[PDB]
Amino acid sequence: ERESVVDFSKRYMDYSVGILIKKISIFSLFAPFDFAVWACIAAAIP
Amino acid sequence: AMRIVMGSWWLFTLIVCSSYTANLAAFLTPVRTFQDLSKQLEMSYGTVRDSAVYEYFRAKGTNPLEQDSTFAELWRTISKNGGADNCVSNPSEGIRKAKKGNYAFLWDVAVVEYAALTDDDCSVTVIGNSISSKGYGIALQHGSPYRDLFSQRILELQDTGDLDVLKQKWWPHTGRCDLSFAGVFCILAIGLLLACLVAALELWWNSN
Amino acid sequence: ERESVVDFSKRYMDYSVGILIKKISIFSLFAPFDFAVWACIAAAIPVVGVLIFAMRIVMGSWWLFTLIVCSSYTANLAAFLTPVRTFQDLSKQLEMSYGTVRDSAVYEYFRAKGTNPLEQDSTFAELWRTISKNGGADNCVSNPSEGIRKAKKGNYAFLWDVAVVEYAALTDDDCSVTVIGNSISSKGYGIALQH
Amino acid sequence: AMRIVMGSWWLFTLIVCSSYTANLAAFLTPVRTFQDLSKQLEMSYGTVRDSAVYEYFRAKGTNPLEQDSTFAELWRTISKNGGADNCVSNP
Amino acid sequence: AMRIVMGSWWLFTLIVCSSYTANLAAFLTPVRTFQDLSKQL
Amino acid sequence: SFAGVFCILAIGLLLACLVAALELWWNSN
Repeated sequence: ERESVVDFSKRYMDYSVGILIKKISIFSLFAPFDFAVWACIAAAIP
Repeated sequence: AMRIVMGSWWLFTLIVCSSYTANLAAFLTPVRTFQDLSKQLEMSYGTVRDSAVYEYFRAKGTNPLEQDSTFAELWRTISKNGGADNCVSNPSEGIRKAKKGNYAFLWDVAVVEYAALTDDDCSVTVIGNSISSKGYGIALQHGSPYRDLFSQRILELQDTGDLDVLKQKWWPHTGRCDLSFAGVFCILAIGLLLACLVAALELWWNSN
Repeated sequence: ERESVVDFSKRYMDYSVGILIKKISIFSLFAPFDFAVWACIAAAIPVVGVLIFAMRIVMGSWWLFTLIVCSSYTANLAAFLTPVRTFQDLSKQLEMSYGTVRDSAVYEYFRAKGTNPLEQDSTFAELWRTISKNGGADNCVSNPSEGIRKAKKGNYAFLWDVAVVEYAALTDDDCSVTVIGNSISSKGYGIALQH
Repeated sequence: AMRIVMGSWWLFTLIVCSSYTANLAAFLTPVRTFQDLSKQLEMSYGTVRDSAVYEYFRAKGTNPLEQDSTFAELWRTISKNGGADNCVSNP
Repeated sequence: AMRIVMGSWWLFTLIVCSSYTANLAAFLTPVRTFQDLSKQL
Repeated sequence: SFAGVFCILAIGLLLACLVAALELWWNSN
């Protein structure tokens, strides 16, 4: 609409939209199976 | 003889111990989305209602004839309740609500450029976007003859890049913030405990 | 220079250039770690192998009956991740010897982008050195005819402005090479007027 | 003596690589898909144009207040050329 | 003669090792009873 | 599931029968 009422200088750049989001070891082995039942294996071989 | 039979039982124990260790370490491949069409499946965005970022892709949400489908999907994702309980008033409201909610805030690139550097904790991340949405302009009244030589001075320094060079100046671009191994170490001190007990038994039986 | 003689008006498009005709291994073993973990494993055993003088060290040897298991998991998944990886223009900036349209603004502007340390994204002085072969006197094209003339055979690339890419790949029956991701805005195509 | 050391403990790693090759292929593994919104992620759906639900799911494609994200995308699946292409005119 | 005799164990084991490693993975990849006929017990 | 069983079955019977034809003939010699 403002084109019809006033003139405009030319581009320096183009508009683009922006997006902001928020920001190997044995821990891999030892999270999904618990350390206590990791220790349970040392009982039957006794 | 029958020494062997019960030892054949501690087999399948360790078979299962092989097996669970084999399996679930594979399954670990929590966000894997880096673009707009990627971040479609990530619930809501955070925006300003009835805004220039809103109404433009609202208008592209009323364009049904092309199969882009990134846009109107997310638009009617946030057009629920007529836009109510989807949006904020100003982007000053969307800072911590994006930080403490399911929103990814959507705005100009250069604003988010500024907003990323202004986090002491630096707990944010911008993702890329290279699109042909709009341009930028500056108004001047009819009969003001300044337009051509203004844009001469625009196209000179943009074709020498100097406008973005000064944008690199007052806004830095190199990033203000930034932008297996355990078991082999684990056996080391265990072996050092071994050699400790060896020298312990060395002086133990030197004394014996 | 064209504005200094005649009036313009706003743009509509972008532009690009290049050369266009047509077009199970060990590495996936190495995908989570590689090339030095295979070296770090080689040091623990000789240390105990000079640590001779009985049962006691071998628990570190039966520790391999646990360690190698970790190695025994770490492969295979790489197949789920997906020849040549043409994935960027910067991936082309490692590939030596490509050229493009001479005697032109695209011949000009990345050598003009090649004169600032502040503007260098480590892509375009590289790219001027990429086209710098044969003194420039044999790297360059001038036509889509020259594009079909100059080979894709050699460490080369796929680029033009998309309207001619959509033209040429349609005239070809292959859809042979993939285009790069690139958005350019310093010049482009608009509509000129008169003062 | 010592060649038989390393060629054996190489064949070790080789057959281990075979074990990976061996188990690997069965694991991506008649159709796994039984309904739309995932059949709408499948190649080549069309149907009879100018039906009643051709109009109704078009109108639900202009219903953002109530939507299950299937019908508007199943709509634009077949709404190409204003609905013209890949839409059949008889049984 | 007897390399055919002693040799079997590992060669045969391959079927088993591939077997349990085959069905290993996809274990992890009212909520099972859905029908009215499912409810009858 | 089931299709790898009879193969290694009858192969295991097969090389068994090859040595079975071998040994009684060499015992006859």
